[PDB]
Amino acid sequence: AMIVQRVVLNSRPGKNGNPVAENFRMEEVYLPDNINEGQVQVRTLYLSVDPYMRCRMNEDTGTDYITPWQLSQVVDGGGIGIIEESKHTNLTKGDFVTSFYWPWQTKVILDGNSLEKVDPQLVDGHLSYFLGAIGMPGLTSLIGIQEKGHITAGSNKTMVVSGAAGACGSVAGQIGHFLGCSRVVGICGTHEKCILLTSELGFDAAINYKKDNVAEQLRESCPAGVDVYFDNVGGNISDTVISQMNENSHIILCGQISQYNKDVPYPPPLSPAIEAIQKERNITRERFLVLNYKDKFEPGILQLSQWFKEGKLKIKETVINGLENMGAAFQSMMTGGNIGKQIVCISEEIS
Ligand SMILES: NC(=O)c1ccc[n+]([C@@H]2O[C@H](COP(=O)([O-])OP(=O)(O)OC[C@H]3O[C@@H](n4cnc5c(N)ncnc54)[C@H](OP(=O)(O)O)[C@@H]3O)[C@@H](O)[C@H]2O)c1
Repeated sequence: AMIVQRVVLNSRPGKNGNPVAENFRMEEVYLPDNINEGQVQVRTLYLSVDPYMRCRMNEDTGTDYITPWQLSQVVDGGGIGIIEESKHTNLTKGDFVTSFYWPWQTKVILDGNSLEKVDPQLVDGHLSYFLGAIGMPGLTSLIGIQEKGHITAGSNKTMVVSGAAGACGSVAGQIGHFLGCSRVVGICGTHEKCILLTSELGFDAAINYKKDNVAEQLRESCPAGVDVYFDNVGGNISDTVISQMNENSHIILCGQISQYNKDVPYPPPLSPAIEAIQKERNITRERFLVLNYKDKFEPGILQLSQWFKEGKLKIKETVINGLENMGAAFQSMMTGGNIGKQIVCISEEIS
């Protein structure tokens, strides 16, 4: 019985509370010496932390698509690992695999049918990109823009992206330029993030919402108004952006992270004054859930991989090390510690 470390949900912060590292706890358990037919033993390499996990910390998540985590039970989420032993007829030792339901544990015995084999060449060997820009967040940005943005090459539209220096946002602003937007302006929470948006990611301008007059900066950077708003944050920032959105414009409602530590149903309605603007200007604001478009996942991943391999898509991530830091990593991402996709490195043992 090998000793492995795992992370379990130690306490719930409450639907109206703030998540902290201590809501999680790391403990040791013994691993089976026993691998059954159809099972594989995997060594975890990278785990993801993501904003949607904030609702899994609640007793009731709010929807049918995601189940709540249970107290004292191992937590799970997107992960990537290497097969160390296989008794599954279609997986081999050394294969790299992923699952959206990877337990937060150093080594695990899993049913082979619950795993997907990945192709390292799609990410030039950066397996953690499968949890990000060449994964669910990048797919969310691409499909969201393609389905809800209404952008065409040649229309010279202006796109504003909130949460611009995060996983979805950093990819969304780039895709905005790839697909036809002439101006892409990002709103984020730090000066350093602002610098990266314009120096490395091709944004035309960057606004720090903690230090800048957002409305004033939107008037300067979006001189022709806002035609597409890729929204990751909601709250006051979105109210400000919507106030400068043009006739027949579109809000790609990706997420509303500024509201995730509150019991308001998702997506939160707009205040009467802001909703009045939306109605008067015919601004579209529809829900967008990436799981409603799984038939576009394969072509999407290939397109994201191709843009990366062509040297056009810049992939940003922030890494924290060690399973003992999962809770800290989730708390850090929720409060802005990350540039690009937040990842936790569990191990680099691949040989
Ligand atoms: N629709 C879907 O299918 C789908 C799929 C995946 C993700 N999403 C959504 O997309 C958003 C981005 O997800 P992601 O994974 O890319 O995470 P992310 O942007 O990498 O990380 C979350 C970022 O949110 C910002 N933030 C946190 N609290 C905030 C607040 N009160 N106000 C303004 N900004 C705040 C922080 O950056 P700053 O320093 O800039 O504050 C932080 O780094 C989330 O709303 C998520 O729920 C939707």
